[PDB]
Amino acid sequence: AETVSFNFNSFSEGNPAINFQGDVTVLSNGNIQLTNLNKVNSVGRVLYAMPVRIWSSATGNVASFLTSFSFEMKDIKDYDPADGIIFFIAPEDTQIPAGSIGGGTLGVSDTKGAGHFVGVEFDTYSNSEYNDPPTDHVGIDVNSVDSVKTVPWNSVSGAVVKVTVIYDSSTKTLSVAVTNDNGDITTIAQVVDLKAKLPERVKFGFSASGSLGGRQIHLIRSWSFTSTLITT
Amino acid sequence: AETVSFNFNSFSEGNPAINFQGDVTVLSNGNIQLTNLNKVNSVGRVLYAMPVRIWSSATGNVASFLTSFSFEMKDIKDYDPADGIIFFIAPEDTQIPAGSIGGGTLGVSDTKGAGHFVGVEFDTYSNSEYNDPPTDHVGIDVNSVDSVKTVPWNSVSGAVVKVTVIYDSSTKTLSVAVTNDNGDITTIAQVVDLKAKLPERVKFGFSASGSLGGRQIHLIRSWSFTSTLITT
Amino acid sequence: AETVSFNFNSFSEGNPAINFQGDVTVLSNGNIQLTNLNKVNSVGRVLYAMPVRIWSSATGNVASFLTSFSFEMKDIKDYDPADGIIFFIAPEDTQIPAGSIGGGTLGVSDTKGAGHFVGVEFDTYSNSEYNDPPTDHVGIDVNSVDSVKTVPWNSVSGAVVKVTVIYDSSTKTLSVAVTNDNGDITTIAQVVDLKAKLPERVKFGFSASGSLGGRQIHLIRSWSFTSTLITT
Amino acid sequence: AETVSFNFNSFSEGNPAINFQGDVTVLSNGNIQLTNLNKVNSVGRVLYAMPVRIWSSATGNVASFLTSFSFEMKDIKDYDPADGIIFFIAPEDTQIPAGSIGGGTLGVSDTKGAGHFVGVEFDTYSNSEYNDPPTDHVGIDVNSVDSVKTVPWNSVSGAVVKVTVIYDSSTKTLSVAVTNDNGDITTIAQVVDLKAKLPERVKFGFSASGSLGGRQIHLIRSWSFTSTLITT
Ligand SMILES: CC(=O)N[C@@H]1[C@@H](O)[C@H](O[C@@H]2O[C@H](CO)[C@H](O)[C@H](O)[C@H]2O)[C@@H](CO)O[C@@H]1O
Ligand SMILES: CC(=O)N[C@@H]1[C@@H](O)[C@H](O[C@@H]2O[C@H](CO)[C@H](O)[C@H](O)[C@H]2O)[C@@H](CO)O[C@@H]1O
Ligand SMILES: CC(=O)N[C@@H]1[C@@H](O)[C@H](O[C@@H]2O[C@H](CO)[C@H](O)[C@H](O)[C@H]2O)[C@@H](CO)O[C@@H]1O
Ligand SMILES: CC(=O)N[C@@H]1[C@@H](O)[C@H](O[C@@H]2O[C@H](CO)[C@H](O)[C@H](O)[C@H]2O)[C@@H](CO)O[C@@H]1O
Ligand SMILES: [Ca+2]
Ligand SMILES: [Ca+2]
Ligand SMILES: [Ca+2]
Ligand SMILES: [Ca+2]
Ligand SMILES: [Mn+2]
Ligand SMILES: [Mn+2]
Ligand SMILES: [Mn+2]
Ligand SMILES: [Mn+2]
Repeated sequence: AETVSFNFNSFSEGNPAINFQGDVTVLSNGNIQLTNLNKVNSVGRVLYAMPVRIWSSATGNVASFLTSFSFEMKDIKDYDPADGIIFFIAPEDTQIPAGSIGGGTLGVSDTKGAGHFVGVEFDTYSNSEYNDPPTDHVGIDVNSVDSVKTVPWNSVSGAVVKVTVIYDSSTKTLSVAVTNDNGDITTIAQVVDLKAKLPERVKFGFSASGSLGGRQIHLIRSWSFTSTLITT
Repeated sequence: AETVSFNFNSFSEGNPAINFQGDVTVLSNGNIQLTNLNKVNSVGRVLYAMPVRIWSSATGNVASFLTSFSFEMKDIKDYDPADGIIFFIAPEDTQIPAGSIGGGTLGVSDTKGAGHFVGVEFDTYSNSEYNDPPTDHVGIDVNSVDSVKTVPWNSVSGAVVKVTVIYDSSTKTLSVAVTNDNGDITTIAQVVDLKAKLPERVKFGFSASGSLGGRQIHLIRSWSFTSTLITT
Repeated sequence: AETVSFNFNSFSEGNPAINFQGDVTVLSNGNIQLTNLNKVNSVGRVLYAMPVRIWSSATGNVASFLTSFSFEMKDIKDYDPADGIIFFIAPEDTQIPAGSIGGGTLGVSDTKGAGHFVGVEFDTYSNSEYNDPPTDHVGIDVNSVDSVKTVPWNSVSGAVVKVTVIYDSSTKTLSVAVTNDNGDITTIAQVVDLKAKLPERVKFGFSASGSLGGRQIHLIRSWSFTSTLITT
Repeated sequence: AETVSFNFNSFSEGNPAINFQGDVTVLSNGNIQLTNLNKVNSVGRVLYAMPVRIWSSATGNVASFLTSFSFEMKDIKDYDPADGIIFFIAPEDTQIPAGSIGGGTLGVSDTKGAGHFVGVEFDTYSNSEYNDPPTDHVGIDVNSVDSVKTVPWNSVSGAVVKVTVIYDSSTKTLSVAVTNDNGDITTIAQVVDLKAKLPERVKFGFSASGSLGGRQIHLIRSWSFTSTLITT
């Protein structure tokens, strides 16, 4: 079995294991702040430096993975708390879209909301152009921010949210369990064929963004990950 | 929302929140030992005392849950390491089958391997009578120990195993992530309609068993659980 | 070469290869519980029955050794989690100090913290009388519980900790590597001359203790050992 | 704390986590064969793809590490069993020396035996030009194959050897424990200042080589590694 596993309880600038793209910043307390509160259309993304081989062309096997992380979003004054965070899986050469407008693209797609990635979003702003639900929500995105499936949710300012994600290679099911701070859990599951949507080697990470009038603190506090590919 | 959540880092024998059935015994270190090493066809089960309402007849809503626990199985001399542990969901009036032969029934079914429950088994012995796979395995059981679906696994004596289970009400998907001792993860998922297989109120718990020649240490070390039923 | 090697994956009460002193008790799962949770100044120790010859008077040779074990400490209610575990090397006639007060003496020293032994401690309580650091720590003790050298550490209740110790005869260096639950490793090393501090034949083992208000579960789960003395 | 940890029980071609350099080959059983038995001056090296940051320029902290691996060397007919294996730590841009003559350079140094690396060698051939001891031996190399310190050892054809290495940041002590096939352990320790000899980011790996007349099977069977840098 081919297994990749890591665990970050705090992050630091200068760690070869992590790739920073955009307005990312590592705070003194170990937290990663994804966007710059003073920039227009700010976009920040952090990825695990090492590419993970999620499926094999030789055997046709797809890996299963278990990951869990925790974030926090907080309101800053005079601005609309937007736009949110997205845990994504993209090709190994992934870069922030060329003329990114930040905002509702969450830093992973273009103006129409298209991109090459699969991910779980925690959207705090309703962009009608992307057919966003009228409330905050968690959604599964497959090559687009016009979510394949969404579930109502509620982002609480200053609250530490915990998430657990399991992807079963067999059923190709991606399930998410979000534990809010009030104790209640929110779940969403969807069948996604990683092998048909992504290349053999990909990179996992987080991305967040804002606009001109929408800005808020997007923090990543911890992240653990484990994937196992059955080699034959 | 109607939420039920508990967390046990250690168990104790005078806890009204726990029901002991069979040869269960609480060791001095807080662990629960499910079977009696010196009893033939030994069977032991532990259940959360309070019935959890998983579905409503009024709204037709089914609850979503997130639970994780860790156990350890260890070999004892001169005996075949058998038969295994099962995390199960059963009617609130659940009792050890009358005249249980222990062994391959895992303490939840009758001689043919039938019963009323839904669970995830960690089977360490191949019972051809229940169509068991030729290796150790994790399986999803629905009213029978002839698993609806199994995945090969490997039970390491004296190793602490961690499991995480997520059941998404919408897709009715039950997914399991088992983190072995060597870091490798094993997963299995299956669509199970709790509302059609179980009553409105059920009890969650664990069960293990042995035979005449098959006996081993079955321990439960910790258990956290959280379920949320949307009431409206 | 004169080599002594053994490996315990589980312990049992009628084993002539093991000496039990004090409140030691072997649980049904194979684990050794060093202290009695109901006794006031409780002290329990377990030693390998056979004396190991660590140095020759003939050829001034000292033995090199590689050992690794794993333990678990857990909080019990209403009591301060104290006092800790110590892996020690002592004269073959070693016995629990006469009139031992348990507590910060860790079962190996007198009231002032003096004794005849060398060992690695995993201290979970700061005894100012022994100049203990203000946090949990691992320390190297040479004839006293006022550690020659300490390193900060963190004891996690119910966590299985693994340790590996290497003593290099040439450099007389004792180095320890503690693998926390967390994945993080802690190390400490110190030059200790076994030949000048201990006699030719010694006994290896573990010891733990508690006080009136300080009590917790001290468990030893496994232990392998190999020593080689060059004879020529 | 910044921790990096991985565990390989078997290797595979096409794993992004591993860099193959030279005549390396992944056998069908999962073992890595470092040298080509049919090539003159054969050299093969395998490295962990991701650079590990061993020390910080910010806080003058150095990381501690614990690693253990197992190898096997086997005689092939008509050839001198040479030249050995070396576990090394080198700059992230490390490549096989231009114009390497294999043989006694072990694939990490030039003709004089100089290079930029720190490692532990398991030398099976006495090269007088590098002041090699007259017998097989384990040695600690610091920027040269003219070992800083060596200890006699004995390579047994077809025997699986296990090694454990601990580097304690504080004392800057590197200690090695080699468990031979017959149960006897061999140890060697040396104070090495990684911060003064190596850059902030390095790569860990293995290297082996042969000559025209000296060739043998050099295999790597498993490898686990964990390093922790105190960030603060
Ligand atoms: C100066 C100003 O008026 N700018 C806003 C833009 O910020 C706005 O874009 C959206 O803003 C919200 C937050 O208010 C979200 O971030 C959303 O994703 C953005 O699309 C655009 C469109 O409303 O219009 C005004 O210019
Ligand atoms: C004395 C002896 O040989 N008895 C065995 C039984 O223990 C055995 O029952 C099975 O035993 C295995 C372990 O070996 C499992 O526990 C299984 O569930 C049991 O059914 C029966 C049937 O094989 O036959 C021999 O008696
Ligand atoms: C009931 C109670 O308060 N008793 C305590 C003692 O337990 C205590 O002894 C020390 O206790 C700590 C744990 O809190 C360590 O075990 C220490 O080694 C013991 O000396 C004594 C002295 O502080 O006094 C109060 O009784
Ligand atoms: C055909 C033959 O005679 N070749 C040898 C060389 O192999 C030899 O090189 C050394 O070989 C030994 C093993 O016998 C080791 O691999 C050593 O490191 C090599 O230097 C050279 C020098 O002895 O000369 C003869 O050609
Ligand atoms: Ca949006
Ligand atoms: Ca079975
Ligand atoms: Ca103390
Ligand atoms: Ca040589
Ligand atoms: Mn959305
Ligand atoms: Mn089965
Ligand atoms: Mn101390
Ligand atoms: Mn050499």
